[PDB]
Amino acid sequence: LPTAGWVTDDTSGAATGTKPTSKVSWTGKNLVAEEIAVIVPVHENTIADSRFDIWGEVRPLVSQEFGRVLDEAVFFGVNKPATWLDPALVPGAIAAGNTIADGTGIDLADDINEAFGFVEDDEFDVNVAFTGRFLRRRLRGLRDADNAPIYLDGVRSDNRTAEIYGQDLMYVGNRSWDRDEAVLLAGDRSKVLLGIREDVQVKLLTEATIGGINLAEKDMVALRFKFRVAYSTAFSTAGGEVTDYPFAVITPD
Amino acid sequence: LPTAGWVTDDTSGAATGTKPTSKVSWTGKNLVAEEIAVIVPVHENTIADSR
Amino acid sequence: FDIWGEVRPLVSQEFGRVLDEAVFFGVNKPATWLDPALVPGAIAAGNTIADGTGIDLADDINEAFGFVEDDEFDVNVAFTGRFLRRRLRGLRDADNAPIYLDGVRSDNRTAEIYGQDLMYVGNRSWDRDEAVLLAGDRSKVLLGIREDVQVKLLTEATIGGINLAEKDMVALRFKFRVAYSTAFSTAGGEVTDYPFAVITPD
Amino acid sequence: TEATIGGINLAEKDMVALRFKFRVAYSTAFSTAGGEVTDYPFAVITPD
Amino acid sequence: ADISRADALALLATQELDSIIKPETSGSAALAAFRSIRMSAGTVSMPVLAA
Repeated sequence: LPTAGWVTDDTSGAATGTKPTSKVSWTGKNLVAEEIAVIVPVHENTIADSRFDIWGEVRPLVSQEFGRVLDEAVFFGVNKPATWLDPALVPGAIAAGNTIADGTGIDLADDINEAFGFVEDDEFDVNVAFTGRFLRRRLRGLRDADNAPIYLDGVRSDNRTAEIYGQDLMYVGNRSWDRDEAVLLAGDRSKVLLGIREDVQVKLLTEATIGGINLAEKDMVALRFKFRVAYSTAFSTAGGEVTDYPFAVITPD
Repeated sequence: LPTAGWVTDDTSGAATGTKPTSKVSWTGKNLVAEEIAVIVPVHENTIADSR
Repeated sequence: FDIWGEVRPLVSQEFGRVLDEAVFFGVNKPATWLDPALVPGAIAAGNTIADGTGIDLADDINEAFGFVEDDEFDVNVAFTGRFLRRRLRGLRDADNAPIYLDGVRSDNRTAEIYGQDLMYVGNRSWDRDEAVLLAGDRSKVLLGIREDVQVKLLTEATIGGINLAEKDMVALRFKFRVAYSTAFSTAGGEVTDYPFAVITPD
Repeated sequence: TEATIGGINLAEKDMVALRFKFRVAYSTAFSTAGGEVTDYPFAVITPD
Repeated sequence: ADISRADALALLATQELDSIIKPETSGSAALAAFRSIRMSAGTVSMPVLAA
């Protein structure tokens, strides 16, 4: 950001009479596409003798697996491509210090309030939150010191666990969510950018050599699946601290 | 469930350019029929005489 | 991109930041503005309480509004940074039930305390090491505008030893003339009576 | 047209190959009902 | 042997975002909250009741 100053108007000799110079500056960063792939080989006699269309069963499972591999590179850092220079959201929030351990507050809703607090204190707005389905039990269980519920409208007719502090929760179903790294991640969705370079392509392989083995010579076939995608954090910390971050995490107890 | 991975695209000699393999698998189990039964005997005069 | 179209909005923000940190916190306050800035003025007046003195922050805010009321002024305005939102959501009774929100599930409305609207200072001019909250009477502060923001394109001047025309450079010069004073009477009161109060950090 | 067969890259060598395949089953089909278990429907002359 | 990505590099396309990533701007709390007057003189003098 530019910097201004107070100036005097008494005499031409005074150094405080000189208007200060200031610059503005910018930097580049790159959103770089990287590829998720898998090959699923099978024997032609397995395809011939099955009463199901095997590829009809394999295609949805690989589509889910691509979603899981992408998620555990974006949220957690597990097999993140080295060309994606930004940290993953969870280790990035931890390195930024936007972190609190589960069970340091009075109750889970206290720890969620502190997590939302770190984002707000970094000048970002909370508008997304992520967790595993295990949190629904924790939220339904929130009670006062007399054992009356403070989250539900009493125990009989209510179980709605869609939100906390008016913020909707995304429950992650993919096996992507590592509860040993994070209980919950909260932040500003506007500050992350994905790129889609190429949608899912599938090819039937019948002659290729895969690993050690030639498919035609083995009487095998395979499906090759591939998808090209990019991730970056898209936020400026101009005028802030270099460690201001648009996300925060609750880490396990 | 299948396992996917990340691949590079710079060079034909790089091991990180090779797409991984994986498998799906299945198991079978049985649903087996079993029988509940009873016989209820009575005299035909009891059927005739009851209101 | 248009360079001046990016530079102009950032300079008018910076002018607002320089004025705020002079008026509220005193950081580079001109020596000719003889009134203290609002925060150090409230601390010097003794209209101050440390955060965590009372039961909770809503107890401390009740005492802060009380210093203004006992000085015969009216709370009309309150200022704070974005960090107060989690403090207000975090107000529980001793059974851990919420006293600020309508329960923890569906509510996050944090605009207001004791029916007084909060001004969240997002200009990055707020200093949370100096104040948690400042409250008081807005009517008892007076600004003067002497001259609105003037901007001139320079193409021939020498700036900081840079000869602009000889170097094929240009510059924008921005200038603004402003005055600040506290405009209140303490007749019948004590000489230390003051139209603002602060909560200092814990 | 493209496969590697027996150390032979077909597309590189400008070759082709025809892969022939046949799936067949063989199991005896005789019932020893009424006779002995050892009853077999074949006899074989062995060489001298 | 083959056309690598380094051999093709000069032919590769490029792309740019349409806009600059920056924080939201805001004005002074001072000029928002407090009343102001036009000064014509560079100093204004103000009478105050004192007792």
